[PDB]
Amino acid sequence: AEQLKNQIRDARKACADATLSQITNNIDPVGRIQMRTRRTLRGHLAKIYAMHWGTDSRLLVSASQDGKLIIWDSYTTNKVHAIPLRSSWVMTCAYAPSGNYVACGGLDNICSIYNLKTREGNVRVSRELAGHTGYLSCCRFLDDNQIVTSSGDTTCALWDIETGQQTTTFTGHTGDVMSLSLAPDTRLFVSGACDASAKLWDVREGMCRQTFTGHESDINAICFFPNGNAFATGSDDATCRLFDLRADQELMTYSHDNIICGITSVSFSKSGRLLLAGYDDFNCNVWDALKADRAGVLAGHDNRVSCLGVTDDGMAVATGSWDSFLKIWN
Amino acid sequence: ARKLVEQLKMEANIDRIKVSKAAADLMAYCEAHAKEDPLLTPVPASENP
Amino acid sequence: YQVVTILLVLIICGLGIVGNIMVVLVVMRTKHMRTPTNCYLVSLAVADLMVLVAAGLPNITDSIYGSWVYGYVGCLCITYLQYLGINASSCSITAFTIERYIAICHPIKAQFLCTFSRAKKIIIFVWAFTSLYCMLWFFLLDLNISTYKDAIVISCGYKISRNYYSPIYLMDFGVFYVVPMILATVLYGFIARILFLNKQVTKMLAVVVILFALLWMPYRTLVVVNSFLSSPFQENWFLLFCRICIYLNSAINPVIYNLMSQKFRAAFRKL
Amino acid sequence: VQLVESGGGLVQPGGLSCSASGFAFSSFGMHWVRQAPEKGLEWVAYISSGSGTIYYADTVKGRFTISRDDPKNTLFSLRSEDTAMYYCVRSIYYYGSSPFDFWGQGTTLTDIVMTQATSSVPVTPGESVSISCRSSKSLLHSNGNTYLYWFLQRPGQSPQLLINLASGVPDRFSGSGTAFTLTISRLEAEDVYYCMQHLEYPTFGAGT
Amino acid sequence: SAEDKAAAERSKMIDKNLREDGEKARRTLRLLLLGADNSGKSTIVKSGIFETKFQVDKVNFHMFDVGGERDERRKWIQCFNDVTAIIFVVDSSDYNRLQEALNDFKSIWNNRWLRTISVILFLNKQDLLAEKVLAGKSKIEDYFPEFARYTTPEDATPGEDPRVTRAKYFIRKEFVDISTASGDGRHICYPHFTVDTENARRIFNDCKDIILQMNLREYNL
Repeated sequence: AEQLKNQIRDARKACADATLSQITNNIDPVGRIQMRTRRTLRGHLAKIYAMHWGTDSRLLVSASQDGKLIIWDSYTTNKVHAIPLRSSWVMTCAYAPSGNYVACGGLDNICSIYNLKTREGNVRVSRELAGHTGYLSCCRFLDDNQIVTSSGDTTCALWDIETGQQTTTFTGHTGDVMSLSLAPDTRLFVSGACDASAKLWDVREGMCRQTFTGHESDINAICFFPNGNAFATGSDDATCRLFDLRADQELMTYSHDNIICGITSVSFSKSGRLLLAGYDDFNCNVWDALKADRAGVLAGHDNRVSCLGVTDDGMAVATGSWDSFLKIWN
Repeated sequence: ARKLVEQLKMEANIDRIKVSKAAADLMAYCEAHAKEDPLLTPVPASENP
Repeated sequence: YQVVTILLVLIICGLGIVGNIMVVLVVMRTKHMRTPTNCYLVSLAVADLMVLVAAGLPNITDSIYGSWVYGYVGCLCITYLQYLGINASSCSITAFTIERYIAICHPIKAQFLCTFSRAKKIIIFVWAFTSLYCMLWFFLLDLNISTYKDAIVISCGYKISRNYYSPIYLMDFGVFYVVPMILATVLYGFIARILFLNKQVTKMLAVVVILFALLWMPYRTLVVVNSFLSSPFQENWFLLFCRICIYLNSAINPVIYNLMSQKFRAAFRKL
Repeated sequence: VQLVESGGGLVQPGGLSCSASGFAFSSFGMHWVRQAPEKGLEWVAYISSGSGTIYYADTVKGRFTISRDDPKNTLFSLRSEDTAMYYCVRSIYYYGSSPFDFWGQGTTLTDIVMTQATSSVPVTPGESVSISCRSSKSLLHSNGNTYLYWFLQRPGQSPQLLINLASGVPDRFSGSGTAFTLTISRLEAEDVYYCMQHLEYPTFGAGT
Repeated sequence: SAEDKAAAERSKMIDKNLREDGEKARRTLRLLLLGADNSGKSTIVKSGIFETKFQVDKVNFHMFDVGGERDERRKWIQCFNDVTAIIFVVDSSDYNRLQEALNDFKSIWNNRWLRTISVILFLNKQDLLAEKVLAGKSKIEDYFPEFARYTTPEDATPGEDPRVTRAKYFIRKEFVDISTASGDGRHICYPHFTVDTENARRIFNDCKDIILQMNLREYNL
């Protein structure tokens, strides 16, 4: 069946009989927002690879390459906790929706999980999760006992935290999976990879449900749309694609002429009408997620921007970057 | 490639939604929850930090 | 002697004024310019601007009117902006040389010491060490009025009359001319000792030990011999030459330290 | 996190330490709270994280002192009001914290005003044990968080915390600006209630 | 409020105990060891980021031998562009490997994040290519066809045999030719020839010239 894939993929292309940005081109766009730096969270020293927000929309963690996981206050610019790491080649970080747990993880093939609310006044390492053989690249949190890690041995996983070992492993990836996003609809997640595909996996079932190819080059940014029915992919060739889980084709790909370099992070506002993407041109960019125009540029950084996140209500947006400064807009 | 060739069609039974229906369905998350997003609109400055 | 020299300050102090504004609109405008070497070169850009406009204009109005136009409104304030514009555009040079010496002849040890939090510490240390020095130009400076046939000399004048006003210049000769030009000789020969041993930029580096010790040569000597010679030299033939050599000196400092580099040229070529 | 203080000896008022054990006091506040043999609670002192944000009682400003030996996680001129039993407070603040919670075993040697709301009620189980409270000013800041601190105690023992809803305490314990009520139901055994505020260094308004 | 005023001697007290920690992550120099197979890169100086540290003239170095799934090196290489030098070790051995292990040096040189950091070429086991050619059975002209067409220029190595030094300097010139083709002056290669104990100091006085060629561009000389 070497040629069997060319018949289903050509038939599924017929189910996608249009694009996105022609029906929403006539609607009222964003225009030009200048989400200026309300606060500016200074204190990291090396570059910054990942931040994750809080559930209360006022705390956030951030992961840096000096071996620090700093828990911030979005309101008073306050170092709530600064968690010293052991493996400082950190490429990802996460925050539990209970607000009790954070988890780091990077090139040392390991996901360490940290407990926030404790007695004896600390943030302790709860469950260090070995079991990967490649560089860990995106950890998330579905529950205080469910973490979905993506790694550099081409394997997505799923773990029982209290036990200490995996419950599932999600294979089917040629290149390394770089970035993962859990869904609001709690039974699915998605992960893009270096082989320009993005295998929609399944939390409850076990096997990777759908596939999503379409980039010219590798992929390093995944985020769910907040309805859980779509998601946007940020690649390393200045193409920021969006898809749909039950359509499997390209929803829209936000591209401009002046961007030639990689798109390190992708996030979404609470409306699902602000696609925020962090590029290698030493500055962010606000895309309107429907009409796909440059409707805002969050140029405040001097080096490449690697992370992004909108709150659980849409109020603020923090961006870290390699300038060691994480800058919350409003 | 033997187990992979039996896996390209073992999960290829996805019921497809049209993207034009989805381009009205993705806007259903935008025409609803519109004003509750502080960044799509010029939100006020009373309780906004 | 006075007809063409009115447009001679206005060509060399006006082009240095647009030269130093091209320095600070390259440092403060581009993203990756967060270097220590862009800090001493703004501590030299505006310090040369305090003589490219605060010393080029009081000699510009001196041509059209032989007396001081500003009177006491300016000749106590703008003369403070001619002993700080001189002594800080000649002491950032002392600051930038010891940066350029440690960066080359000890380049590992200057990957760690020299950072943006240390360059901002030394330029603020050196304006405050010299603003609190140049407050001495309030106590020994007052107006003066005299007259002659084709002269009514109300200029930005003086005080105790150059017999007791000497050590404002003899110490200034050994701090802002002797120090930044024998440390540009000892600590640029060491770059020549290393680059030519391991090198084609040593021509541009041999210029500025000559070019900065040649232009502060006659003026720091003139204000040292005017404190030494009773009824001193005050003619527009020679003493205007001791000011033209100053206004072009602070006009070519945007050319040396920011146009003779690969970094700031590509930074200029971005915008 | 088991805390403990030092007892102290009976000395005339005008003629202490909380050597707590086995936790991180270098990231916690370190209070003192006096409790009278006849009346009840009153605030005493403070030391924050970092050597020195020290407050003092208005009747003890210059009296016995407070400290924090943050390496060892330890701690090192009275009156009739200062002839009370001192009991310590563990607390630390961040945007989501539940401060004031753990109390030492302190029965030691011998102001924005707030209401009391019938300070003498005996034990009636089974039904709602709803106590109201009020303060002389609006506790609610512009952020939107009412900073009320409603405490508990035990007969012959150390205090604890009930109100939001702190930790280490049971579940059955449970408002507006300038006036707020609680809805506690289904009272059980091992039950000296309190309600305080901490918007400034003055202090609960009563002594129940 | 006094709660939030006590929630602000966190951020002024974390930085007292964090910026004093982040001033140790910039006093040591970073290297990146990168050798393919049977190259002896574990034996040049002496869980998946096996990293060693060594100090010479009181300058602590810190190289990161990264054991990955394959030699793609595409996406974990972005973490190492704050690094002074990529120490590249490759052996004096079979010539079907050295046409792929020199197509290794060409994907490290023409990279994107590595367009500023200058690679060190650290050729190991110098006394095992003579023993491959003193036996004479090594068909060096077979794999490398243009080897016999040229010969050695002056300044040869003092066991000063010309038939091996014609080959010793051939592979070095084969890699400098892929170095200086498209290098743009920002980064240059630094070849060597060693299993000897002259290995550590030859990275010390060579990363200096990687630094000194930045302070000839950073300090406007």
